[PDB]
Amino acid sequence: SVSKTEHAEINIFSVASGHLYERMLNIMMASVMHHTNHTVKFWFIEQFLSPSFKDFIPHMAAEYGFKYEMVTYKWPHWLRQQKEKQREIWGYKILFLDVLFPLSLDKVIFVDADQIVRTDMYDLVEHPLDGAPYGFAPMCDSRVEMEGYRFWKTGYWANYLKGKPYHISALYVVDLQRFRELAAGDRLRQQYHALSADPNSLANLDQDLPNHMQFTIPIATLPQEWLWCETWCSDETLKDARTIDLCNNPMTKEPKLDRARRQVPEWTKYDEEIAELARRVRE
Ligand SMILES: *[C@@H]1O[C@H](CO)[C@@H](O[C@@H]2O[C@H](CO)[C@@H](O[C@@H]3O[C@H](CO)[C@@H](O)[C@H](O)[C@@H]3O)[C@H](O)[C@H]2NC(C)=O)[C@H](O)[C@H]1NC(C)=O
Ligand SMILES: O=c1ccn([C@@H]2O[C@H](COP(=O)(O)OP(=O)(O)O[C@H]3O[C@H](CO)[C@@H](O)[C@H](O)[C@H]3O)[C@@H](O)[C@H]2O)c(=O)[nH]1
Ligand SMILES: Oc1ccc(CN2CCOCC2)c2cccnc12
Ligand SMILES: [Ca+2]
Repeated sequence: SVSKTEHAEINIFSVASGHLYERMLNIMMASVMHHTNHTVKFWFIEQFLSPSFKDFIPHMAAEYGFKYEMVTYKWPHWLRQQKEKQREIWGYKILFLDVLFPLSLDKVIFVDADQIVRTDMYDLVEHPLDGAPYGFAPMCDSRVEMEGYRFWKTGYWANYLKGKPYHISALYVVDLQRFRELAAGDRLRQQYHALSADPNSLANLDQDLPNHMQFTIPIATLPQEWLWCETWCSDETLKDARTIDLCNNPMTKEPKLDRARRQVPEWTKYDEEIAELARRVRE
């Protein structure tokens, strides 16, 4: 149990760029802590964060009882860069899983900055991966009225997948030991570097890459309840949702904070609690 003592029982990493995504990142962290008594450590992709966020994180850590660490990893010069900040951030989620964390960490979970956690994240740590270096929840099929927007159900993806699930990259558990054993980081970087020579390829960089590689870098398909997003998932399955992603709805184009307040009743509770912690530190 070197990993649990040197780090924590639950290790979550996330990426956030912008005050809005940093405001949601604090909410995500509070939601994790309200649903677990296991030790938690949050790991942040440091260079995207504002100076205010990095100043506030020790206050969140002391109030909620978690450890944290800033990871500053530099994009290798050989590896095809991303001009768009959104795509650069996606690259940080999926391309460096073997080099961002210390070798003494055996497991890490990516949880999106805009997520609301309603479960003990140690259940994901304990989830059997059957030898897969990582596990992702599938994209919901349950909201039948959104079938026209499920690009992965027809065209190039339906032919490529051969019936395999097209997984959502909002949440994923990485068994770092197995990822290292399989050199999945080196292989993901190489396939990304070859694929990205075509600027039309990997439209959803962080999502398309592990879905493309799932025949050779296995994905343990997580239970559907691990990731619920209103765009693709039915209202009836929300009560089972372990975590919620505020994923974009191509039909309604509803703003981010509106989706948060409308779908998640405890969202303002976390937002106000974190704002109350900020006014308590300020005075
Ligand atoms: C984190 O740890 C706390 C403290 O152990 C957990 O709270 C405890 O949860 C149990 C299970 O619900 C409670 O026991 C039961 O409580 C009900 C309601 O009073 C009572 O009718 C039953 O007879 C039984 O005693 C326990 O009271 C409660 N303790 C406190 C201080 O709230 C909490 O559930 C843990 N959270 C996680 C995510 O593990
Ligand atoms: O830190 C961030 C993240 C996103 N955005 C912007 O927000 C917009 C929409 O992105 P986002 O809110 O991330 O969309 P989601 O639908 O929530 O993203 C889903 O789909 C992405 C891949 O397409 C995955 O990376 C996510 O985990 C998954 O939730 C874009 O302009 C992003 O550049 C930011 O400004 N800052
Ligand atoms: O490795 C791949 C990369 C990109 C795409 C297409 N993208 C552009 C439109 O949105 C979906 C993702 C693929 C489609 C099918 C199979 N493999 C793919
Ligand atoms: Ca999201």
